[PDB]
Amino acid sequence: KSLSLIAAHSHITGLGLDENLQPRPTSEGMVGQLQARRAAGVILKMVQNGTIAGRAVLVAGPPSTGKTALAMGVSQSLGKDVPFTAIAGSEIFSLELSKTEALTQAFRKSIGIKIKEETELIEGEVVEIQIDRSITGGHKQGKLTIKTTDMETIYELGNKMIDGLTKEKVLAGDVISIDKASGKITKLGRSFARSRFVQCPEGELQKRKTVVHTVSLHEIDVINSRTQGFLALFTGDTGEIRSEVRDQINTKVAEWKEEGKAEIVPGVLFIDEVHMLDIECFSFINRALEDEFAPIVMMATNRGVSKTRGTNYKSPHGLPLDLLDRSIIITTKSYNEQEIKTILSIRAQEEEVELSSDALDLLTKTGVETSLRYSSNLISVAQQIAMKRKNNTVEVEDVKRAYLLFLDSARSVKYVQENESQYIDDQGNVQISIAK
Amino acid sequence: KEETELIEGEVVEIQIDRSITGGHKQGKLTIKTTDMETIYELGNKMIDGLTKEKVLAGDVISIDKASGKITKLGRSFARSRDYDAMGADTRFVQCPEGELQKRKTVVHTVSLHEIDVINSRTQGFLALFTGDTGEIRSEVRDQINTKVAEWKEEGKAEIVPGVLFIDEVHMLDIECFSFINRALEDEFAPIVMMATNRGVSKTRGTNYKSPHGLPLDLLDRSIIITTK
Amino acid sequence: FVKPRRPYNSEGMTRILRRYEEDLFCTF
Amino acid sequence: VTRTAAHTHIKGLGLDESGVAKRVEGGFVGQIEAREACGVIVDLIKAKKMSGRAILLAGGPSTGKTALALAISQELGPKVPFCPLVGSELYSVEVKKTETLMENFRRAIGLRIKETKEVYEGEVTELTPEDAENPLGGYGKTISHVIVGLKSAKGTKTLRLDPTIYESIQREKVSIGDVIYIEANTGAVKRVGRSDAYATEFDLETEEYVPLPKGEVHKKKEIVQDVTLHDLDVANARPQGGQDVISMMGQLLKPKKTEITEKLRQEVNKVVAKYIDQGVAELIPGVLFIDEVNMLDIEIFTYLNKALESNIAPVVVLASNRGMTTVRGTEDVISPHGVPPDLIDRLLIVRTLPYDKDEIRTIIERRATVERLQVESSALDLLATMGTETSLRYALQLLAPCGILAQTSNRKEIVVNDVNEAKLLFLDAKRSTKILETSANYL
Amino acid sequence: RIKETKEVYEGEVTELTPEDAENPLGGYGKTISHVIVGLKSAKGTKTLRLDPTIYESIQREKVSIGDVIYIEANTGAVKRVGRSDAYATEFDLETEEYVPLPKGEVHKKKEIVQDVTLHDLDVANARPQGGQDVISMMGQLLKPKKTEITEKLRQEVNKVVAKYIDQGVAELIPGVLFIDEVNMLDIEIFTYLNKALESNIAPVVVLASNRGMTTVRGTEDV
Amino acid sequence: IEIDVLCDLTQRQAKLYQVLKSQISTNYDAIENAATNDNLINAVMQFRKVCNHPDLFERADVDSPFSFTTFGKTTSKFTDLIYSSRNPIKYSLPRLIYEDLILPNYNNDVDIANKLKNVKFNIFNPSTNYELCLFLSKLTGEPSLNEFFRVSTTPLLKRVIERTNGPKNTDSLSFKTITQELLEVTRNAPSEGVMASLLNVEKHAYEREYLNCIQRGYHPNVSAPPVTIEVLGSSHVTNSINNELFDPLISQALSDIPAITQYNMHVKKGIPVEDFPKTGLFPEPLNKNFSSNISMPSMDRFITESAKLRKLDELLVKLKSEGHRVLIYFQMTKMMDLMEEYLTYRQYNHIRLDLVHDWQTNPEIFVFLLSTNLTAADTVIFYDSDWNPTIDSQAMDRATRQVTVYRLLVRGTIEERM
Ligand SMILES: Nc1ncnc2c1ncn2[C@@H]1O[C@H](COP(=O)(O)OP(=O)(O)O)[C@@H](O)[C@H]1O
Ligand SMILES: Nc1ncnc2c1ncn2[C@@H]1O[C@H](COP(=O)(O)OP(=O)(O)O)[C@@H](O)[C@H]1O
Repeated sequence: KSLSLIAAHSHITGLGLDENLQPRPTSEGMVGQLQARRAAGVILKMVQNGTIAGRAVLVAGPPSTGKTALAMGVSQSLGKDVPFTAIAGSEIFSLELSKTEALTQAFRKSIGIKIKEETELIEGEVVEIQIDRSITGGHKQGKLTIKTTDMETIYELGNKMIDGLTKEKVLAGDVISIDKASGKITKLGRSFARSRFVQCPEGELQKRKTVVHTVSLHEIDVINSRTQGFLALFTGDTGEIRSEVRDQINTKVAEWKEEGKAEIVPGVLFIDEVHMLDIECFSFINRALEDEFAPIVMMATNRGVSKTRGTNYKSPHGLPLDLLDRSIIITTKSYNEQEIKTILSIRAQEEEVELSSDALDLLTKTGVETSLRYSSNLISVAQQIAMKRKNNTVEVEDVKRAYLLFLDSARSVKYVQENESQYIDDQGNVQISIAK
Repeated sequence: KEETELIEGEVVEIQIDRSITGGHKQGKLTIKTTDMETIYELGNKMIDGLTKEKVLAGDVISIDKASGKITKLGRSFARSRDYDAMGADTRFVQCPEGELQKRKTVVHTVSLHEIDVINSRTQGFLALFTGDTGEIRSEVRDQINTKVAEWKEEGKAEIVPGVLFIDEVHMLDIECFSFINRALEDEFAPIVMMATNRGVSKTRGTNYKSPHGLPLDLLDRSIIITTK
Repeated sequence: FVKPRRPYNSEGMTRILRRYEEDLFCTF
Repeated sequence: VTRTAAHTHIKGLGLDESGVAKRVEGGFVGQIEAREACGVIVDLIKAKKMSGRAILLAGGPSTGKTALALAISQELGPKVPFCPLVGSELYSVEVKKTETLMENFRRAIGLRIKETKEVYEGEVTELTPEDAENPLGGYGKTISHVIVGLKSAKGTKTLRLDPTIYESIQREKVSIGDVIYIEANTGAVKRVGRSDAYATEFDLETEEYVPLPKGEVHKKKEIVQDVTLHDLDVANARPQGGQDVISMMGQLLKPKKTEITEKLRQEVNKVVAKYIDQGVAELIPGVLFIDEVNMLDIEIFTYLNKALESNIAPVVVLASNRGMTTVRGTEDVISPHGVPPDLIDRLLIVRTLPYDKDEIRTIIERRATVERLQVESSALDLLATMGTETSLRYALQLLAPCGILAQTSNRKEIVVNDVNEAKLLFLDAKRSTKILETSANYL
Repeated sequence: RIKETKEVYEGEVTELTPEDAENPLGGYGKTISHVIVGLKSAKGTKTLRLDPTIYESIQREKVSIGDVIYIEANTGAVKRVGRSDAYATEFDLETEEYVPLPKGEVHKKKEIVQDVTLHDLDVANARPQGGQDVISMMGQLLKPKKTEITEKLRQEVNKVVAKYIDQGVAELIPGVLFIDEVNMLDIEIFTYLNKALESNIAPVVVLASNRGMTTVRGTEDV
Repeated sequence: IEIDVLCDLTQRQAKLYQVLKSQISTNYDAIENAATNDNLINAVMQFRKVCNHPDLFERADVDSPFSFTTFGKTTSKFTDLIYSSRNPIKYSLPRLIYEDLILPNYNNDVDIANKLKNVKFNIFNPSTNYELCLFLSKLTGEPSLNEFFRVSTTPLLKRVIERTNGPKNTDSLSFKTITQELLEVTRNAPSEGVMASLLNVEKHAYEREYLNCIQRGYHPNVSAPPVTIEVLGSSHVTNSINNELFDPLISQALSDIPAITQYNMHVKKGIPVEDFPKTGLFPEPLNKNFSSNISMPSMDRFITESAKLRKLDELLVKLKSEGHRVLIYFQMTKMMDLMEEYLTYRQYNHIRLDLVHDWQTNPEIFVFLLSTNLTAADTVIFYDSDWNPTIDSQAMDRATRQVTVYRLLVRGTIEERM
């Protein structure tokens, strides 16, 4: 289930918070940023209450300060059965959708409908099967014996049951699940009978089971549109769906909530690097946030007063002032030495690397000096140098060897800046020959 | 390298069996030379090539098995009772004598691009002429590279490299040059000849001036022939 | 020994015969 | 005898068991620290625990970055999927560059599955269909069942078929006396050829003649296949292989690139995880290599920043030869090697160094001995002075005209005079530029 | 310029009798030995002996007595031109094409000179011929989007065209391609004109312009 | 007379060689030292196995795409074979969306709006727009005025499937172009005509380049059926899905009817051929090799895939022409039944497994297989050659005329160091 090697945010299991929304110094893989974690907990409670809609927040700060860490903490704290869409700023620039249509699809993918239905099922272990044919073979008669750990029974089979059991061949000792109303029968496995392997089912053979479904508004939008079927949810060619089916889906969902057959579960849309959208996308975002079915939008950006895309002026955070007028801004701060060493110790624990105290202090010093991500990349690559000399713990010599072998930004710029005749410049001028 | 068989002789009896609709076609053909006379079995393409270019009894035809080509050489029987439906004036040829079935080895050359277009989709031979081969995937080209080397190892096929000539190469983007600089290092790469009648001018796609309109990375891996 | 030929089954099918002296066409 | 092109004298990094690089091993000369860093990267890839790791090969031109990437791919072996790429490959006219980048990312992850196939095979003996009671009722097909009799080596089985398998059987144009191959996983039918039990010299379709298959008619055999995740995504996005009419018409349509949604990728990942959990499939992460990373746009870098945070991303290797270069798609962002600073923080830069005179001389020695050419000592010293004076590559690719001019004089040895004629016939960039400056009308 | 000699057999159908064989084969019915078809035209009447395979073409195109037909000599392949004018008042209400009885003899030899251009040959050889596949008729029922015709098809067209000139059958007539206001052309089209003017099959091209010392489009200094 | 024969590595053998080189952490110096000395022995038998024959380390089998299916498999007088291939990916849809958006009932207006938008307000309806129908009938020449309303309301695949070549009246605004005029001449035209040969470039390029004898080079890696949609508790969903996937008109159009069945329709039931469901719409593939994605193991790649076996096949022709009796020396038994398979394919006289008596009395036997006094033996061949004199000396001591020993070696492996 959900295969993964090691992620860069794999230690963040959620927001470390109390019952009074207070951030602990070290909980759930998150350390530091107390006010930002408290604000994200307030936003989490805003999502979990579900009584308000279409509020946009902004996470702005210096790079490598844990904005994506905060977004992953909120996403893990939401848990399952709540929609969470995470897109980047370059994803909406499509060749077969418009930008407003892609933003609309991302908006409607973040809100879902919870529908509870019950289906009666039969699941047990097959004991013995008789298939009887007549002289001409026109009529087929059959008997099936199926049991659980608590009962045993014999069923008289009709013709379509016989054709459904002859197809996808079921033998004795096979554990199967039978849906009567749809005719679909699935083989669960084989029973533990030496004389895959699944145990025998228990309880009553005929169970009424309740399954809770969650379907987004974009799925019903795709199915309700007659131009393309449900296979466009996987192939990805929806192709500029009209607004009329959206209005019908809105009215149908409203009357379903009014009747009580279905509930609305709103979610979070996370936009990462929001500064690289055009001003048309921003203008669409201003007027898409006052709809009743609009999720809570999270944007993360790290720029200063820079040029907004598609314009010729400069704006704070790369966003226009009317977009920033409808936003509440959470600001993240840079880290200290203790927080950097705690982050590096947590990354050591997640990467199964045993570190000495002096190696950890050297990593902390070179992380304060250059970058946190540089140390978090060096810690995993020092373990292979340690394993080349056949010892388990990573010592100082391995970290110094990794620091010598792999450079960082500042040393690379320093090495380039007095060797620029060997590199291609802005004018395409380079010197290849060693002499002259 | 391909191995084929040639069959030539007079036609004695053509039997063609077809369905009511006309899809399934099968039959037998009795061909005959001076010394031998055998009866063969026909297929759908055989009957299709027999129906067009109408063959009757007494005509002399040549059959190529590997190409599926039917050529009528003429007529020899000179049938008296002819129904006057056509104005055929077929030539009077002699009786072929000797072996009915002769084996020969033929050689034909195909390009690599034609193999990728043929193996790309179901009707690629149409797209070879219409030019509708839109962005063939890389896994295809890997599999044709493997099979071409395998055909080299069996002795069936060999690679004859050629020359790619690009006139007015300075009318190219810088991404084309960046692709050429790494596509020249492949195993299946021809010898590329480029021609330029330009001095130090603007390189397309950027905002600097370069010799011959080409960046220095492309000029690094090129020997230059000058003209006077 | 001589290997036997493949069996030929043409049932419920038409026939076109083109011999030296006459040409036939059997139809259902 | 063999065919060579600017490479294939490189057989690997050529390290020791402790990771220390020798001076001349595997066709490599020099670049010791770069080779040691690449060996540590090979060990990290072989560890198979890390995702989204990015290194960068920074240096001047003609320093051996593509050679080092080829050494990485040769050291890892053919089992690990290696996906070479240029920066200009991502600009496609059918789909956006973001989906092309994610297609390459999912193409760089391998998989190895052992698959069980249910196979019916044999020689067709009896082929008899049965008719329906009402064929012009429209609903339901013309036939009801088709009886097929198959025989093998010591075995004979009679099958009763539903019509849908018989449509495939008819589409392969089988007859009585043919050897067929039916698999039950997808209903695909393969027709092998005519049986050898009948006469083989009375045909006109140049068909092969196979004997009867061994074993029973009904088998279960194990097949080990090697696929990528991108093959699963493409096969699920454009479904071909079923016997329904949608997959039947999916083969006849012209193929195109669509935007694969994240739902299909998540479901493919879930099915692959279930395959791995049963001990059937194993996961082989690979290497994605991008040549000329300065040609990428700012949008592609910004999508790389989020694509490297995924949990299934492979190890990505970039190469660049740029100093302080403005990033494409921007007007003022001056950054090292043309790579924006948001990607540099997630990068481990490996620096390549320029060569020397003796290294140029011995590199020309390996390139001459891999091209089956023998040169003299004085001509070799002349070529080394050429490599220091003009270019390493100009000295490298001047060997073949020297060999041609040696062969046309009925000699085997390359002498100084052949190198002088190679000077007189072929020029380099500097002499051509000097001709261009002192020219009347852009000569 | 292509010249061709056509042999035809046209006129009103007088009789249509599939003649049976002397010894019919078992398991079959109405084994045709030959087909007797009588023709009627203006100042001409001729009965014909036909191949037995022409009966399938008679049955396919629904040819009855009184219809006027058009028989190609070598290919067979009869076709219904229409119904004769003498049967126009046969029924009260009938949706049937009525056409005049053709003039001249039933049998004639006519030399037909036909004029086509090379682009017509290219677009006719490029599209797939009349078949039973879904793709051909589906493309016939859709929007005819143009495609980049490859140089291989043009090369084979030139090869077969030269082969039929050297037999003395066909004749090549070059013409004039006149482009006026060539100031609007981009420099890429100028370079492709430079490439294309060196071809062997190229006609004469006439250009017109009304500019003086102006920059070429696509360049900022020329 | 002692000579050795060198062979070059194949592509497959080089690939398993590179896999074995990269797998055991590149201790090639230790591998060479262990070969020079003679669990590195278990390492070097794998290299010797790869250098001997690739089918011993990994047997070649049927090359087919990976089947991304969950079908009904057997966990082991006729046997039923029913198509049951599904897709592992399941899309779950609640019953409420289906029953309240797609199926008509009393509380929705699906059928009312469908009729309102398709029949009452259609502009091709002759009951309300007769002038437009008459205008279009003058324009096109359709004999029926309901043709446009029928064309506009049925799907495209249904339109192309049942399209009939009905006649059109001459008095209309549309006649035939020049290209179609050239087209209708060459429908059944034979060769050697100028107009037929000028319109048949593609078939000439087909038979000029011998395209009906070329081989397939690409097959896809994964083949999958369409994604299954699951709705629990509804038979209408199953009926609609089975009707959409297996529509009888499109399925019957892409295949053909058997000939004896057509004889039963036309003669034994009196059904005319115009009332037949029309068939033969599938496009014919390029070769017979291009009709499938399954490639059989051929008995030609087995010879070429081993360099020693290919060189032995090349060498055996000369000893067959000169009439010799050759000894093959082995070390293992997997190569014993491999050479039994190869010699039964080549149909050569070889021993079945006394040996000395059969060797002396019978001279018809060609090749004798032995694993580690024969006076009339002329040629001994060391396939998997070993350089220990205590076995080689008794090998040529065990077996009048001139005696030549042949050793087959592979370039660029342990045998060149050996
Ligand atoms: N408070 C924190 N707790 C745990 N990890 C953190 C914290 N802040 C930053 N990190 C780590 O720093 C690394 C890089 O930070 P990131 O969030 O990518 O920077 P940015 O916010 O600029 O995107 C991530 O792997 C993240 O886990
Ligand atoms: N260490 C080396 N040993 C042998 N040959 C080398 C070495 N480094 C570079 N070369 C040769 O020099 C050429 C440099 O090409 P390449 O590496 O593609 O350019 P760059 O160095 O700019 O990446 C290659 O063809 C390679 O054969």
